[PDB]
Amino acid sequence: KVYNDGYDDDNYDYIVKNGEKWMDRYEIDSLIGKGSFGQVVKAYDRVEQEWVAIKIIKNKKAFLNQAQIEVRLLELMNKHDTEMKYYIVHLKRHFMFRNHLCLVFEMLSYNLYDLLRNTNFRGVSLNLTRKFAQQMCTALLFLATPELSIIHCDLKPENILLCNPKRSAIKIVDFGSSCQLGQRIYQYIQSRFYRSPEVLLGMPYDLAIDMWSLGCILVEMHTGEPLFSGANEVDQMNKIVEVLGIPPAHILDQAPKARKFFEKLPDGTWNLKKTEYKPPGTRKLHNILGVETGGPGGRRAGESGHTVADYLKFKDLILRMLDYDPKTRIQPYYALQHSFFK
Ligand SMILES: CC(=O)/N=c1/[nH]c2ccc(C#N)cc2s1
Repeated sequence: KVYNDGYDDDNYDYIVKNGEKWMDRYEIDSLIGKGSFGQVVKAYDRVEQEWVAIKIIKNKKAFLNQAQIEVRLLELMNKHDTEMKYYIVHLKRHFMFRNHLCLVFEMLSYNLYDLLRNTNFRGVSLNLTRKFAQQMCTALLFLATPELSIIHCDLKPENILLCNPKRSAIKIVDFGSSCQLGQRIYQYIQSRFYRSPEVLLGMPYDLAIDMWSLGCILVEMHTGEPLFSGANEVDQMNKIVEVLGIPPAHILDQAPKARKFFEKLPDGTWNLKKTEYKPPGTRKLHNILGVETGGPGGRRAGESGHTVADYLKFKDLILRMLDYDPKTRIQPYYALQHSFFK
């Protein structure tokens, strides 16, 4: 009948209520998020005199244990002095309240998915995309700090938020699915649209999977539509092949899941299995971006900073972010050194 003395519901969530006062400090405003982990509420901190985002975890061992990993990752990031850490959302403090673990975060603004939505999925300029690009590449340089070596593992537009409605400052949220580099435990990771080929193929993976996702995201922000919108993994991989062609043979010769998407012919070469799709490597990024044709759908023709040279610098960077070889894929340091950010 009742759960946690009438404070919880069926799904172990805390029943949030407008204007509730927690610990004579936090004044609860309204619900602003929901997921497996639980809920995210907007609250006014009366001590610090500032709005905060309180992530209320479910009263369940499984979720609690996951939140404790996240706290440990966020606190470990807060230990470092570097100025790159401010592209990661800031854990202010955490506490237990009515058997729920509550993480207090700074109050950020709209996520980049709502930004796509606000454009009716037509995208944002190459100028704004440069600014997001440069900030994200710095955030990934930060996670790549040797002592951190953190893979965020679920990079997507909705997991990137603006600090302010009126600014192009962004921060990465949701480190729930994140872990530090190590021996492979998990194989079903990343949101499918932004899932890297090594994961799809089930090969060993490292921090390079976040860069693949970054490149998918940067093309989405500018064109307005996902670059690879697979309905399932077979569809996801075919859609990648459309743009980048067949993965090299030495890669497919290693992959546990090669034969889920491909077939090794008697000559030794690898080809797609049938299920539709353009032949391998004929949906050129050159044309998806509209390099020489005034951008995506010709909507950027005549707009400052959207010249043919500018598009060729954007294109080149993205192709280095979508390298099939994670060994050869562009690292965050060399990315910040790219002609596109001049
Ligand atoms: C939804 C909104 O307007 N602002 C938000 N800001 C934040 C900040 C951190 C988290 C987490 N975890 C969630 C949100 S939602």
